[PDB]
Amino acid sequence: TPAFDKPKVELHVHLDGAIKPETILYYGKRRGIALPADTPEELQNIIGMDKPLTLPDFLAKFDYYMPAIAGCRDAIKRIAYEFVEMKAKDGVVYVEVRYSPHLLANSKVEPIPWNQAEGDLTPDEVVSLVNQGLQEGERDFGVKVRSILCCMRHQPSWSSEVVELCKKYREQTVVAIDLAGDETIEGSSLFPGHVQAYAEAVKSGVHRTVHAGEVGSANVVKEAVDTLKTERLGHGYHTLEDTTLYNRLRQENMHFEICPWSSYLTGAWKPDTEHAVIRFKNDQVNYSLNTDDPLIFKSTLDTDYQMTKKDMGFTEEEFKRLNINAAKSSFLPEDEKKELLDLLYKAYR
Ligand SMILES: C[C@H](O)[C@@H](CCOc1ccc2ccccc2c1)n1cnc(C(N)=O)c1
Ligand SMILES: [Zn+2]
Repeated sequence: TPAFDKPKVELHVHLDGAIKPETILYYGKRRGIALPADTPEELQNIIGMDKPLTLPDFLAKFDYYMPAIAGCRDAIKRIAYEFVEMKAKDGVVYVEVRYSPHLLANSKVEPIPWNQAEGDLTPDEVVSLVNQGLQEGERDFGVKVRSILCCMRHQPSWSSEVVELCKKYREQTVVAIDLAGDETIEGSSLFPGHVQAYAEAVKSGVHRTVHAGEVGSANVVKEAVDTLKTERLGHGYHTLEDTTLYNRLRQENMHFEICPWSSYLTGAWKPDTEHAVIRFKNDQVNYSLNTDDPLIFKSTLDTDYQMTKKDMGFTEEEFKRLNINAAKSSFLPEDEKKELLDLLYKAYR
Protein backbone atom coordinates (compact mmCIF):
# COMPACT_ATOMS: atom_id res chain seq x y z
CA THR A 1 0.00 0.00 0.00
CA PRO A 2 1.74 3.10 1.47
CA ALA A 3 1.95 6.15 -0.80
CA PHE A 4 5.21 7.43 0.74
CA ASP A 5 6.94 5.02 3.07
CA LYS A 6 9.57 7.48 4.39
CA PRO A 7 9.88 9.96 7.28
CA LYS A 8 7.22 12.61 7.34
CA VAL A 9 6.67 15.99 8.89
CA GLU A 10 3.24 17.14 9.81
CA LEU A 11 2.29 20.78 11.00
CA HIS A 12 -1.58 20.99 10.86
CA VAL A 13 -3.52 18.37 12.84
CA HIS A 14 -6.03 18.95 15.64
CA LEU A 15 -5.76 16.85 18.89
CA ASP A 16 -9.49 16.84 19.35
CA GLY A 17 -9.87 15.92 15.75
CA ALA A 18 -7.49 12.98 16.38
CA ILE A 19 -9.02 10.82 18.97
CA LYS A 20 -9.49 7.13 18.92
CA PRO A 21 -13.24 6.31 18.67
CA GLU A 22 -12.68 3.49 21.22
CA THR A 23 -11.41 5.96 23.71
CA ILE A 24 -14.34 8.24 23.09
CA LEU A 25 -16.59 5.26 23.97
CA TYR A 26 -14.46 4.43 27.04
CA TYR A 27 -15.13 7.90 28.34
CA GLY A 28 -18.69 8.37 27.55
CA LYS A 29 -19.53 4.90 28.91
CA ARG A 30 -17.45 5.95 31.80
CA ARG A 31 -18.74 9.41 32.57
CA GLY A 32 -22.26 8.78 31.38
CA ILE A 33 -22.17 10.59 28.14
CA ALA A 34 -24.67 9.23 25.50
CA LEU A 35 -23.34 8.90 22.11
CA PRO A 36 -24.50 8.18 18.57
CA ALA A 37 -23.79 4.57 19.52
CA ASP A 38 -21.77 2.14 21.55
CA THR A 39 -19.47 0.25 19.28
CA PRO A 40 -16.30 1.63 17.71
CA GLU A 41 -17.21 0.77 14.11
CA GLU A 42 -20.52 2.58 14.36
CA LEU A 43 -18.91 5.37 16.16
CA GLN A 44 -16.41 6.11 13.61
CA ASN A 45 -18.97 5.79 10.97
CA ILE A 46 -21.07 8.53 12.44
CA ILE A 47 -18.43 10.96 13.32
CA GLY A 48 -16.80 10.09 10.10
CA MET A 49 -17.78 12.20 7.27
CA ASP A 50 -17.69 11.25 3.72
CA LYS A 51 -19.61 14.12 2.31
CA PRO A 52 -19.42 17.85 2.63
CA LEU A 53 -21.93 19.22 5.12
CA THR A 54 -23.23 22.51 6.35
CA LEU A 55 -21.31 24.22 9.16
CA PRO A 56 -24.19 23.32 11.61
CA ASP A 57 -24.06 19.67 10.51
CA PHE A 58 -20.18 19.84 10.97
CA LEU A 59 -20.08 21.43 14.39
CA ALA A 60 -22.64 19.15 15.79
CA LYS A 61 -20.08 16.33 15.61
CA PHE A 62 -17.85 18.16 18.05
CA ASP A 63 -20.99 18.43 20.17
CA TYR A 64 -21.24 14.69 20.47
CA TYR A 65 -17.73 13.57 21.26
CA MET A 66 -16.00 16.44 22.94
CA PRO A 67 -18.04 16.14 26.22
CA ALA A 68 -16.75 12.66 26.56
CA ILE A 69 -13.18 14.04 26.85
CA ALA A 70 -13.49 17.68 28.00
CA GLY A 71 -13.43 18.03 31.71
CA CYS A 72 -11.70 14.71 32.21
CA ARG A 73 -8.09 14.74 33.35
CA ASP A 74 -7.29 11.12 32.48
CA ALA A 75 -8.89 11.77 29.11
CA ILE A 76 -6.93 14.95 28.21
CA LYS A 77 -3.77 13.08 29.16
CA ARG A 78 -4.68 9.99 27.32
CA ILE A 79 -5.67 11.61 24.00
CA ALA A 80 -2.43 13.48 23.83
CA TYR A 81 -0.54 10.29 24.55
CA GLU A 82 -2.54 8.23 22.04
CA PHE A 83 -2.06 10.80 19.36
CA VAL A 84 1.72 10.59 19.42
CA GLU A 85 1.25 6.88 18.98
CA MET A 86 -1.12 7.38 15.93
CA LYS A 87 1.50 9.56 14.30
CA ALA A 88 4.30 7.05 14.85
CA LYS A 89 2.18 4.49 13.01
CA ASP A 90 2.14 7.15 10.32
CA GLY A 91 5.94 7.39 10.12
CA VAL A 92 6.02 10.90 11.36
CA VAL A 93 9.23 12.07 12.91
CA TYR A 94 8.10 15.53 13.86
CA VAL A 95 4.63 16.76 14.41
CA GLU A 96 3.10 19.95 15.52
CA VAL A 97 -0.19 19.44 17.08
CA ARG A 98 -2.81 22.10 17.69
CA TYR A 99 -5.83 22.54 19.81
CA SER A 100 -7.90 24.87 21.90
CA PRO A 101 -7.49 24.37 25.66
CA HIS A 102 -10.63 26.33 26.47
CA LEU A 103 -12.52 23.68 24.54
CA LEU A 104 -11.20 20.98 26.79
CA ALA A 105 -11.89 23.00 29.89
CA ASN A 106 -14.87 23.11 32.20
CA SER A 107 -13.83 25.83 34.59
CA LYS A 108 -12.70 29.38 34.42
CA VAL A 109 -13.99 29.36 30.94
CA GLU A 110 -16.91 31.37 29.81
CA PRO A 111 -19.11 30.26 28.11
CA ILE A 112 -18.47 26.78 29.36
CA PRO A 113 -18.29 24.66 26.18
CA TRP A 114 -20.15 21.54 25.10
CA ASN A 115 -23.08 22.00 27.38
CA GLN A 116 -20.70 20.77 30.10
CA ALA A 117 -21.30 21.50 33.72
CA GLU A 118 -18.71 23.21 35.68
CA GLY A 119 -16.24 21.34 37.17
CA ASP A 120 -12.61 21.83 38.16
CA LEU A 121 -10.62 21.66 34.96
CA THR A 122 -9.13 24.92 33.87
CA PRO A 123 -7.64 25.95 30.47
CA ASP A 124 -4.11 26.19 31.95
CA GLU A 125 -4.56 22.72 33.54
CA VAL A 126 -5.60 21.21 30.13
CA VAL A 127 -2.36 22.29 28.51
CA SER A 128 -0.38 20.84 31.43
CA LEU A 129 -1.97 17.54 30.84
CA VAL A 130 -1.84 17.55 27.03
CA ASN A 131 1.77 18.28 27.12
CA GLN A 132 2.51 15.68 29.77
CA GLY A 133 0.88 13.32 27.29
CA LEU A 134 2.85 14.54 24.26
CA GLN A 135 6.09 14.36 26.16
CA GLU A 136 5.81 10.80 27.47
CA GLY A 137 4.38 9.83 24.15
CA GLU A 138 7.50 11.37 22.63
CA ARG A 139 9.57 9.26 25.05
CA ASP A 140 7.90 6.01 24.17
CA PHE A 141 6.92 6.28 20.53
CA GLY A 142 9.85 8.03 18.97
CA VAL A 143 8.13 11.03 17.47
CA LYS A 144 9.33 14.49 18.09
CA VAL A 145 6.33 16.58 19.17
CA ARG A 146 5.31 20.12 19.83
CA SER A 147 1.96 21.89 20.37
CA ILE A 148 0.16 24.96 19.03
CA LEU A 149 -2.52 26.70 21.09
CA CYS A 150 -5.65 27.89 19.32
CA CYS A 151 -7.55 31.11 19.70
CA MET A 152 -11.08 30.80 18.39
CA ARG A 153 -12.42 33.36 15.86
CA HIS A 154 -15.77 33.81 17.41
CA GLN A 155 -14.23 34.22 20.85
CA PRO A 156 -11.61 36.99 21.03
CA SER A 157 -12.04 37.12 24.80
CA TRP A 158 -9.93 34.04 25.14
CA SER A 159 -7.18 35.29 22.92
CA SER A 160 -4.92 36.83 25.41
CA GLU A 161 -5.21 33.96 27.71
CA VAL A 162 -4.17 31.84 24.70
CA VAL A 163 -1.09 34.06 24.16
CA GLU A 164 -0.14 33.77 27.80
CA LEU A 165 -0.33 30.03 27.91
CA CYS A 166 2.05 29.92 25.00
CA LYS A 167 4.48 32.06 26.83
CA LYS A 168 3.97 30.21 30.11
CA TYR A 169 4.63 26.79 28.63
CA ARG A 170 6.94 27.66 25.74
CA GLU A 171 9.47 25.25 24.12
CA GLN A 172 7.91 22.22 25.87
CA THR A 173 5.71 21.85 24.53
CA VAL A 174 4.26 24.92 23.15
CA VAL A 175 5.70 26.59 20.17
CA ALA A 176 3.02 28.79 18.60
CA ILE A 177 -0.40 30.44 18.33
CA ASP A 178 -3.16 29.60 16.00
CA LEU A 179 -6.47 31.12 15.10
CA ALA A 180 -9.22 28.70 14.49
CA GLY A 181 -12.81 27.92 13.73
CA ASP A 182 -14.89 29.96 11.25
CA GLU A 183 -13.15 32.31 9.04
CA THR A 184 -16.45 33.63 7.85
CA ILE A 185 -17.40 35.74 10.74
CA GLU A 186 -17.13 39.28 9.48
CA GLY A 187 -14.08 41.27 10.49
CA SER A 188 -12.94 38.53 12.84
CA SER A 189 -9.31 38.61 11.85
CA LEU A 190 -9.40 42.24 12.96
CA PHE A 191 -11.11 41.74 16.30
CA PRO A 192 -9.02 43.71 18.82
CA GLY A 193 -8.63 40.65 21.07
CA HIS A 194 -7.08 38.63 18.26
CA VAL A 195 -4.93 41.43 17.00
CA GLN A 196 -3.57 42.28 20.41
CA ALA A 197 -2.92 38.54 20.83
CA TYR A 198 -0.79 38.17 17.70
CA ALA A 199 1.05 41.37 18.41
CA GLU A 200 1.84 40.05 21.89
CA ALA A 201 3.08 36.89 20.20
CA VAL A 202 5.47 38.89 17.96
CA LYS A 203 6.57 40.82 21.10
CA SER A 204 7.30 37.64 22.97
CA GLY A 205 8.75 35.48 20.25
CA VAL A 206 6.04 33.14 19.69
CA HIS A 207 5.52 31.67 16.34
CA ARG A 208 2.32 32.35 14.47
CA THR A 209 0.01 30.35 12.31
CA VAL A 210 -3.57 31.17 11.25
CA HIS A 211 -6.42 29.33 9.58
CA ALA A 212 -7.40 31.80 6.72
CA GLY A 213 -8.35 30.63 3.18
CA GLU A 214 -9.86 27.18 3.48
CA VAL A 215 -13.34 28.74 3.44
CA GLY A 216 -12.82 32.43 3.58
CA SER A 217 -11.86 34.78 0.79
CA ALA A 218 -8.36 35.89 -0.12
CA ASN A 219 -9.14 38.98 2.01
CA VAL A 220 -8.89 36.79 5.08
CA VAL A 221 -5.50 35.58 3.99
CA LYS A 222 -4.28 39.09 3.54
CA GLU A 223 -5.57 39.81 7.05
CA ALA A 224 -3.55 36.92 8.50
CA VAL A 225 -0.37 38.16 6.84
CA ASP A 226 -0.68 41.91 7.20
CA THR A 227 -2.51 42.42 10.47
CA LEU A 228 -1.81 39.39 12.55
CA LYS A 229 1.64 38.88 10.99
CA THR A 230 1.43 35.06 10.51
CA GLU A 231 4.37 33.02 9.60
CA ARG A 232 2.27 30.25 8.19
CA LEU A 233 -1.15 29.79 6.69
CA GLY A 234 -3.49 27.04 7.67
CA HIS A 235 -4.73 25.81 4.33
CA GLY A 236 -4.62 29.12 2.47
CA TYR A 237 -6.36 27.85 -0.62
CA HIS A 238 -8.30 30.95 -1.51
CA THR A 239 -5.08 32.96 -1.88
CA LEU A 240 -5.23 31.83 -5.50
CA GLU A 241 -8.17 34.19 -6.08
CA ASP A 242 -5.89 37.19 -5.60
CA THR A 243 -2.76 37.10 -7.67
CA THR A 244 -0.54 39.91 -6.36
CA LEU A 245 -1.10 38.31 -2.96
CA TYR A 246 -0.28 34.95 -4.34
CA ASN A 247 2.74 36.51 -6.08
CA ARG A 248 4.04 38.19 -2.98
CA LEU A 249 3.39 35.19 -0.71
CA ARG A 250 5.24 32.91 -3.04
CA GLN A 251 8.01 35.34 -2.89
CA GLU A 252 8.34 35.79 0.80
CA ASN A 253 8.59 32.00 1.10
CA MET A 254 5.26 31.79 2.85
CA HIS A 255 4.35 28.43 4.15
CA PHE A 256 1.03 26.73 3.41
CA GLU A 257 -0.48 24.09 5.60
CA ILE A 258 -2.22 21.96 3.04
CA CYS A 259 -4.82 19.45 3.78
CA PRO A 260 -6.02 17.66 0.58
CA TRP A 261 -8.39 15.10 1.97
CA SER A 262 -9.73 17.54 4.57
CA SER A 263 -10.62 19.79 1.71
CA TYR A 264 -12.70 17.42 -0.37
CA LEU A 265 -14.45 16.21 2.65
CA THR A 266 -15.26 19.74 3.83
CA GLY A 267 -16.21 21.36 0.54
CA ALA A 268 -13.24 23.79 0.77
CA TRP A 269 -12.22 22.27 -2.48
CA LYS A 270 -14.67 21.64 -5.19
CA PRO A 271 -13.58 18.40 -6.80
CA ASP A 272 -14.33 19.56 -10.38
CA THR A 273 -11.54 22.01 -10.07
CA GLU A 274 -7.70 22.35 -10.10
CA HIS A 275 -6.97 21.23 -6.61
CA ALA A 276 -5.04 24.12 -5.00
CA VAL A 277 -2.18 21.73 -4.21
CA ILE A 278 -1.46 20.85 -7.83
CA ARG A 279 -1.00 24.53 -8.66
CA PHE A 280 0.95 24.97 -5.49
CA LYS A 281 3.24 22.15 -6.70
CA ASN A 282 3.41 23.47 -10.27
CA ASP A 283 4.55 26.72 -8.80
CA GLN A 284 6.98 25.29 -6.29
CA VAL A 285 5.42 26.64 -3.22
CA ASN A 286 6.42 26.10 0.26
CA TYR A 287 3.82 23.54 1.53
CA SER A 288 2.99 20.64 3.73
CA LEU A 289 0.79 17.65 3.53
CA ASN A 290 -1.50 17.35 6.36
CA THR A 291 -4.26 15.35 8.04
CA ASP A 292 -6.28 18.04 9.79
CA ASP A 293 -8.75 15.75 11.66
CA PRO A 294 -8.39 11.99 11.14
CA LEU A 295 -11.30 11.06 13.38
CA ILE A 296 -13.65 13.25 11.47
CA PHE A 297 -12.25 12.73 8.06
CA LYS A 298 -11.81 8.92 8.64
CA SER A 299 -8.21 9.46 7.92
CA THR A 300 -4.54 8.83 8.31
CA LEU A 301 -1.59 10.72 6.81
CA ASP A 302 -1.26 8.03 4.20
CA THR A 303 -4.80 8.89 3.14
CA ASP A 304 -3.62 12.34 2.25
CA TYR A 305 -0.66 11.05 0.43
CA GLN A 306 -2.64 8.43 -1.43
CA MET A 307 -4.90 11.20 -2.74
CA THR A 308 -2.21 13.38 -4.14
CA LYS A 309 -0.36 10.31 -5.44
CA LYS A 310 -3.18 8.60 -7.17
CA ASP A 311 -5.18 11.54 -8.34
CA MET A 312 -2.79 14.40 -8.57
CA GLY A 313 0.27 12.92 -10.20
CA PHE A 314 2.53 13.56 -7.29
CA THR A 315 5.68 11.91 -6.91
CA GLU A 316 8.20 10.73 -4.49
CA GLU A 317 10.62 13.58 -5.14
CA GLU A 318 7.89 16.11 -4.40
CA PHE A 319 6.98 14.09 -1.36
CA LYS A 320 10.58 14.44 -0.21
CA ARG A 321 10.62 18.16 -1.17
CA LEU A 322 7.47 19.07 0.65
CA ASN A 323 8.44 17.35 3.84
CA ILE A 324 11.75 19.23 3.60
CA ASN A 325 9.75 22.45 3.29
CA ALA A 326 7.80 21.36 6.41
CA ALA A 327 10.90 20.93 8.34
CA LYS A 328 12.34 24.29 7.20
CA SER A 329 9.07 25.94 8.11
CA SER A 330 8.62 24.38 11.49
CA PHE A 331 8.34 26.29 14.69
CA LEU A 332 11.41 24.49 16.20
CA PRO A 333 14.47 26.44 17.46
CA GLU A 334 17.01 26.49 14.54
CA ASP A 335 19.52 24.21 16.18
CA GLU A 336 16.74 21.70 16.20
CA LYS A 337 15.31 22.43 12.79
CA LYS A 338 18.68 21.68 11.43
CA GLU A 339 18.78 18.47 13.37
CA LEU A 340 15.33 17.66 11.95
CA LEU A 341 16.46 18.40 8.46
CA ASP A 342 19.71 16.47 8.59
CA LEU A 343 17.64 13.45 9.70
CA LEU A 344 15.29 13.93 6.73
CA TYR A 345 18.07 14.28 4.18
CA LYS A 346 19.87 11.18 5.36
CA ALA A 347 16.61 9.28 5.26
CA TYR A 348 15.86 10.66 1.85
CA ARG A 349 18.90 9.26 0.14
C1 LIG B 1 -9.43 24.45 17.19
C2 LIG B 1 -9.67 23.08 17.89
O1 LIG B 1 -8.56 22.11 17.95
C3 LIG B 1 -11.03 22.49 17.43
C4 LIG B 1 -12.23 23.39 17.72
C5 LIG B 1 -13.49 22.52 17.88
O2 LIG B 1 -14.64 23.31 18.09
C6 LIG B 1 -15.00 24.14 17.05
C7 LIG B 1 -15.84 25.20 17.43
C8 LIG B 1 -16.32 26.13 16.50
C9 LIG B 1 -15.91 26.01 15.17
C10 LIG B 1 -16.45 26.88 14.22
C11 LIG B 1 -16.07 26.74 12.88
C12 LIG B 1 -15.22 25.72 12.47
C13 LIG B 1 -14.70 24.83 13.42
C14 LIG B 1 -15.08 24.94 14.76
C15 LIG B 1 -14.59 24.02 15.70
N1 LIG B 1 -10.98 22.07 16.05
C16 LIG B 1 -10.82 20.81 15.64
N2 LIG B 1 -10.80 20.73 14.30
C17 LIG B 1 -11.20 22.08 13.83
C18 LIG B 1 -11.56 22.43 12.43
N3 LIG B 1 -11.41 21.49 11.52
O3 LIG B 1 -11.94 23.54 12.11
C19 LIG B 1 -11.22 22.91 14.88
ZN1 LIG C 1 -7.27 23.03 11.06
